[PDB]
Amino acid sequence: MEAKAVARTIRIAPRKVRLVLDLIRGKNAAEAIAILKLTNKASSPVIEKVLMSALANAEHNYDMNTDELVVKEAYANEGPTLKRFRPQGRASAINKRTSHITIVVSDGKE
Amino acid sequence: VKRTYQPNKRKHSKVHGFRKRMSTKNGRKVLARRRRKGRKVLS
Amino acid sequence: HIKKGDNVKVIAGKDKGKEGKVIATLPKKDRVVVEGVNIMKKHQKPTQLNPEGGILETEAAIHVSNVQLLDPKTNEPTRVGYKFVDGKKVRIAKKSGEEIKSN
Amino acid sequence: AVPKRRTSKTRKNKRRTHFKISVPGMTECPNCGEYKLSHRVCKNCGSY
RNA sequence: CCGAUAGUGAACCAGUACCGUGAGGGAAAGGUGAAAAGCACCCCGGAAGGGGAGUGAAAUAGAACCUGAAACCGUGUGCUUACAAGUAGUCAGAGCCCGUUAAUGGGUGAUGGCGUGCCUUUUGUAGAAUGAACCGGCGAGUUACGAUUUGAUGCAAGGUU
RNA sequence: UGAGGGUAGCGGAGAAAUUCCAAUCGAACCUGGAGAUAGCUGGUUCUCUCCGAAAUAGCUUUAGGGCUAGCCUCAAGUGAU
RNA sequence: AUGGUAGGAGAGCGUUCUAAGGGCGUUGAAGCAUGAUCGUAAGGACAUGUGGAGCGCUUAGAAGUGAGAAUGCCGGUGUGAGUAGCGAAAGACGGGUGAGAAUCCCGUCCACCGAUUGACUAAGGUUUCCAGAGGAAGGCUCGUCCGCUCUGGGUUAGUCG
Repeated sequence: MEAKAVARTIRIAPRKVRLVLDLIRGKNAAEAIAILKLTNKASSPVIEKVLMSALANAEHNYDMNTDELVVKEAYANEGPTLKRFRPQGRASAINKRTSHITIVVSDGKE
Repeated sequence: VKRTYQPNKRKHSKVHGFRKRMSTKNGRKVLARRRRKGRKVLS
Repeated sequence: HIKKGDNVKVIAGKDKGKEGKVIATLPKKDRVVVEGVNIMKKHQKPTQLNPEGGILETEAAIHVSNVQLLDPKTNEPTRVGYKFVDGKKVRIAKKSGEEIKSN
Repeated sequence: AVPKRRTSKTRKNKRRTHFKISVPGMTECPNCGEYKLSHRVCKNCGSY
């Protein structure tokens, strides 16, 4: 039994979001939330909102108890990048990269 | 530093612009070329 | 070539063999609409002069070539022609004589 | 300033093995609230 | 016959964005309909999701309904694999598998020997000679019309168009 | 030092430097002749054939280029050559 | 008895049509992209995806025919680093507002320019001016401002120019 959520086109570059995504992988949902609360990184609040969305999915739509759930998968894919011309330097380009954050949570049973 | 192109409205209407181009024959040829190309602004 | 008050049989589509009355015509894209035929289920939002909204089971338009007039004499689908009676043009039924419609 | 050869995938990822985040502290909230930073009355639910 | 790097620069917002003081230069981007029927309705965070729902003959067919592919790149799983000096392959084999459009089939990944490009240009190069990731419009042999040399014939005392 | 004027490229302007004429100047910029010409450099691919040629004298308003001979492939022929 | 960047006469395939014949196809037919077959080829007949209405085979003819480089062009795509840099100057605390404040607003203190980083008038620019409210982008943050949206807008001369 697995619930998931994705957040699409989040405006943080994927290298910066995979760093904190490596912390919560394979842990329990409660201690995952605690790890996300005690890291000062720009993407801990985004990821925490996706994780709370997936736990809400599991409780509401599949009637899983939210105290047994572990974070089964957590990953970040590249979304579409936006190209900006930096005027501040000399006419060289800057891409705003964006990402897709997927979290899936489960009770380990079948 | 001071640049090329220091704008001026009267000068711009006086060296280019419709009545100056219609006043010579080569100027009328630029307006005929620009019509024939279908330009939105002739001058 | 059919009109607003007619009684038709549908000859192609999910409703097939069904009959009905045409109720609007939309001729510039050739789509009549027949009652009881090709029912959609529209997801209609809450409007300013409405409740929250229904599944709105109404008829959708059908292409005009999937529909054939019923011969008034034999109730078979038939094509139509035009007879010229006294400067007026009437539809005839191509297996019999006239078919009369005003509604 | 320039690289002569492009670096491969394997050399890039061998360089990134120390480039990661350490796990935080977590002295737990015994009175009330969420788990707070170690030796903190942290600003979100601190009951140290 | 153009079949849309197209008879067109432009079958879409085109001599338009934009660039240039001006003469002038000059793009990209095309693509339901089965029918919007375009996620009423309803439930958790703004965006975005998860559910149901649907005209849905089929939404990983959700505004990227011309669908729609590839490769580069990814990224998260795992099976096997960790005393060294390397044109990374090739020829000599423990663990793990298991077979289609079918029969020394199909394999996968560990060891001792041996080891220099489309390439180009050169007497000679593999660079300490040149030039270079992936994809592609997409990128290098007609006739006006002649000459000369290599199949079939009116058809051979013969040649007409 | 401001405003408004003027002088234009086979030309102008120059207390003269080959200096300046829109970030350009031993002769600006744009379009056209124009696919200029390039005895030089680089490129030249989906086939796979099979088998088979290799590479110097002589002349040169022009000599790291060219032409004819040599060394050639392929096809006929004569046929002891 | 049977090699050659230059050589002759060879059998073949991708696109198109004739000019045909014969097929696979709306109980599905593709093609195309992922599959064990054919192979020196180039090029085609049976498991996923696709759709959801388009292709092959045979023989012959015609070539926008004919796809690793040209410091090739680009619809173009994407890499190679958490690196360089973030463009002169003094801020601190309290309150407030908020989903969220080194950033926004109010306060107090401190500081800087002071022949000016002050106040007017030209040229030039053309709605940036003023209120509300969300800012999906914009700003080398956030919005919780304007230089996006709506209008609510807003420019008044006998004497100024």
